[PDB]
Amino acid sequence: QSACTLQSETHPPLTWQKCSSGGTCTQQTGSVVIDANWRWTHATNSSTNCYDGNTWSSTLCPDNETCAKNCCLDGAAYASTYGVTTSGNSLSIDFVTQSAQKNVGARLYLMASDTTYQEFTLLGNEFSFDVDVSQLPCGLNGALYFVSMDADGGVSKYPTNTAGAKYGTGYCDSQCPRDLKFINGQANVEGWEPSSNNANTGIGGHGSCCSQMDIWEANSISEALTPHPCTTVGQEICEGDGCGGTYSDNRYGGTCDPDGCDWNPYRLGNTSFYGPGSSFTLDTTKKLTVVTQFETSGAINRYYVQNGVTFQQPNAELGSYSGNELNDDYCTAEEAEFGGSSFSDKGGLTQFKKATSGGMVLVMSLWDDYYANMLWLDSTYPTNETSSTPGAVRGSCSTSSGVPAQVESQSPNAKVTFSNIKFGPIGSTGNPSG
Ligand SMILES: OC[C@H]1O[C@@H](O[C@H]2[C@H](O)[C@@H](O)[C@H](O[C@H]3[C@H](O)[C@@H](O)[C@H](O[C@H]4[C@H](O)[C@@H](O)[C@H](O)O[C@@H]4CO)O[C@@H]3CO)O[C@@H]2CO)[C@H](O)[C@@H](O)[C@@H]1O
Ligand SMILES: OC[C@H]1O[C@@H](O[C@H]2[C@H](O)[C@@H](O)[C@H](O[C@H]3[C@H](O)[C@@H](O)[C@H](O[C@H]4[C@H](O)[C@@H](O)[C@H](O)O[C@@H]4CO)O[C@@H]3CO)O[C@@H]2CO)[C@H](O)[C@@H](O)[C@@H]1O
Ligand SMILES: *[C@@H]1O[C@H](CO)[C@@H](O)[C@H](O)[C@H]1NC(C)=O
Ligand SMILES: [Co+2]
Ligand SMILES: [Co+2]
Repeated sequence: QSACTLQSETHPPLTWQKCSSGGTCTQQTGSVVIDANWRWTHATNSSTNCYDGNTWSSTLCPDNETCAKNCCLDGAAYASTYGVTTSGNSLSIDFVTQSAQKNVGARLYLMASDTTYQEFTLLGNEFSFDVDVSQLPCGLNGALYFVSMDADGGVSKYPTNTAGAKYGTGYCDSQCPRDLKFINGQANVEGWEPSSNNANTGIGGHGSCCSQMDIWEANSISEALTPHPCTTVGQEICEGDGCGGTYSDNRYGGTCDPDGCDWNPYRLGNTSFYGPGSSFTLDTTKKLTVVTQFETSGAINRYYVQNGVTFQQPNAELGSYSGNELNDDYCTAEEAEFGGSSFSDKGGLTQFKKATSGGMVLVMSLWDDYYANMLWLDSTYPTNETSSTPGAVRGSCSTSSGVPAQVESQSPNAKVTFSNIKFGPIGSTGNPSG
């Protein structure tokens, strides 16, 4: 796709701290850009939509190539249309924003410049951020994570994409998303099947795969940390069901692990660590600091801070595994206890290390789940299982919670606020900000 300018594109600024092993941190100034899927896609020479509701223009878009040639992405009114605002080192995303149309959440990328994404090399470093999940009930997810996307959003590899990072193109993740309207400079109209429950979405014949470091998938009820490996580290197109993931009938596709080696304290047995109010170690009605460290061995460590009090990731005993570090032994023990082989089949932490050794783009979003109602995160899943089934219970939400239409109607004013992002060598982000 190309870019049009009927609506100006002004990325909301966002500062973050870059810290050094020497004990100091200096401010960095970037901004955030919304993913292409949320934008208006119209004919290059008029205001005629190329995509409207959940269907493509059969005339402007008879095939993937003709569509990309005829269509462009336009600018976004961040606040009024998408409920996205920033203030210094803070970013807030509203759940439901009503303007000419209804919008649900957003997926944003941290940019280095107005035309490029900021890349982060995680291995040997740590990522810290503050988050207020107090306004996120069951069924919602204010996610913060990393994906192996190209800094230009795909422009150099696919000439037919001239919109680039400035218009949020180039997305990929471990689900090998087939819901994307443009992948590799081409539309995804061929094979498009509209969603039966979502008026704005569908699933195309192609998907976009890549490694994903799911640092934070959470709401006020549950939270998870999950690395997802892929046989090919960076962004790569996939065909139909071979894509696997949430959008295909067979989730175990040929390149990415859609499950991951997840770590949810509640799922592991500690039901008193994270939740709303004073009866939990971490009170989700108040802001908290989340720190994730990526040691060179390939293992992942984590600690939290609230009201100045520090808490390492709680210990978990699973099979022969015991501890609080997300390592090979943990992931192997989890598959043995909870079942599955997806993570190890895709190479595990060794394969995942190949992604953290290279650059990854920061993603911040707010979304509800049209495929599983966020049950895999905050409830019992599958819903027919009981607490006796190892790993079934991941949170205290009812198995009837999270229906998109219901949560959007009942909690339209829900929101998530990410702030004070700090990145640097392990042991440095706790030092004074510049
Ligand atoms: O039609 C001419 C008219 O266009 C106006 O611009 C509209 C676009 O017409 C309309 O297609 C566009 O719709 C967006 C919508 O705002 C987003 O909320 C929505 O986001 C979805 C996304 O589609 C999904 O892929 C994702 O999973 O979830 C998100 C969140 O729900 O995406 C649709 C497009 O698919 O909105 C534009 C702004 O109102 C012009 O403003 C007007 O001048 C023209 O006359
Ligand atoms: O397009 C909408 C929205 O998508 C967001 O991406 C989400 C997907 O929408 C969501 O389906 C996906 O959820 C995965 C989850 O990551 C896995 O860890 C989980 O694995 C389960 C497994 O399914 C169970 O069988 C097993 O028992 O437990 C494991 C562990 O819980 O499976 C679910 C469903 O496939 O997560 C994606 C993010 O990682 C985008 O982030 C957002 O921007 C979009 O708007
Ligand atoms: C949960 O974790 C916290 C922090 O590590 C710990 O103090 C508490 O005892 C744990 N509770 C349970 C039930 O494991
Ligand atoms: Co093809
Ligand atoms: Co270690």
